[PDB]
Amino acid sequence: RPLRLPDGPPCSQRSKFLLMDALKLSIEDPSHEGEGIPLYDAIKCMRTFFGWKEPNVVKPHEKGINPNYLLSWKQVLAELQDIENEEKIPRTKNMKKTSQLKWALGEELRSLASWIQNEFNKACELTDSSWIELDEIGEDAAPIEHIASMRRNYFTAEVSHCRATEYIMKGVYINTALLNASCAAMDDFQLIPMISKCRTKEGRRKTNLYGFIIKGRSHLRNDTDVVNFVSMEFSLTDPRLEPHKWEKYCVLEVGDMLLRSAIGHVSRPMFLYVRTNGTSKIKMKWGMEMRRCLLQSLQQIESMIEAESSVKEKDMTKEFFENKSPKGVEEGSIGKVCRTLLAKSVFNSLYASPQLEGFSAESRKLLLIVQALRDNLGGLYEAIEECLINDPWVLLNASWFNSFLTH
Ligand SMILES: Clc1ccc(-c2cn[nH]c2)s1
Repeated sequence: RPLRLPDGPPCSQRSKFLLMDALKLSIEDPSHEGEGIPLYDAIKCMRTFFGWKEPNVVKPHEKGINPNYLLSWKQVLAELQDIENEEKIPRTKNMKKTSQLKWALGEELRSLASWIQNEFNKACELTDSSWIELDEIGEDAAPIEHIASMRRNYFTAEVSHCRATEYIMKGVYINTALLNASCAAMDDFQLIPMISKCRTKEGRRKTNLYGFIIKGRSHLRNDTDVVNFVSMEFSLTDPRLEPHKWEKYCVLEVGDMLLRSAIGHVSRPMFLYVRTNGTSKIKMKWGMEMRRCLLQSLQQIESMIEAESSVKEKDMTKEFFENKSPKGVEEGSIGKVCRTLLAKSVFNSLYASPQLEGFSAESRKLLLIVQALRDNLGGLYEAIEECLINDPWVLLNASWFNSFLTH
């Protein structure tokens, strides 16, 4: 019996920041006065783009006050325009407590949609930039063994350029900046750039601006206290193609960007995805630990190599990673196995939820029972299917589980 997935309107994006739809304004090998101060980097990234235009709503938020989102973006541009006149650019920028920001900061079954599988496919892909250093992975006090080192070097070469690794580092930066601001500027509506850093194929260091968040008041006495925030994120994705994906956003058109393409230079609109959101201390601490996704999925790989080494009474690291008993790789390559394991780990983090917890545990129990039944030939379903409500990541993993059943 396959799991019964819920009927209803398509599910919508619920991640803390854009994934496949993000857009970056970037600067190469930066060397301005104050390189490495987020606000300074953001302004320089902002100053590389000249296609800004009078913004307007193109996909209104059905349940929100759309003029306040518009006003909120215009305030960001205006207050950055002010900073450009203050001869000493401040280290941080606290927004005026305008009515639009006071509103935005707080003073149902859903069916599976195709976009979540597309997000996952996108997370498995390679990018043309590296997002981590060679020795990023691991925490060991002592120097590591030769074998462990070999395994780490092989794995890193496969995932350093991976999109899921960008999501890790993007998530790590934004959660660190937000948690630090929640502490250092409790009463301020601080402007917090969304930044990442990477190294191009040619070795050039590069700094990336995805957009901005503004945080609300944050007197976070405990781990579950919530700080509100507004996110404002660049994108080339036209929201009118998949509006169900964007139920929680107000989307603006804010510029036009000139692009290289397969058909030569082309001009495409630049959008700004705006929503209100919230997070807590404990979620921000987990966001800061997303590099553990790299360690956890390496350990799944090492688990596999250690099994092959136990059978062949010999270390199989080179044989495993160079693909040289197994006669192929189901995902196509060892590299794609690494990136797929990583993407599952990262999405478990980006889409963490009680629904995911229940589905994970309960579907595992049903798995083993189905395996043992195969190899040798209700109730648990209620536990599994009770978790299938509206979360895109859970619904996709259920769709995946159902394929595992037909085969
Ligand atoms: Cl930094 C900034 C770069 C561009 C800005 C702008 C755009 N429209 N009005 C002001 S502020």
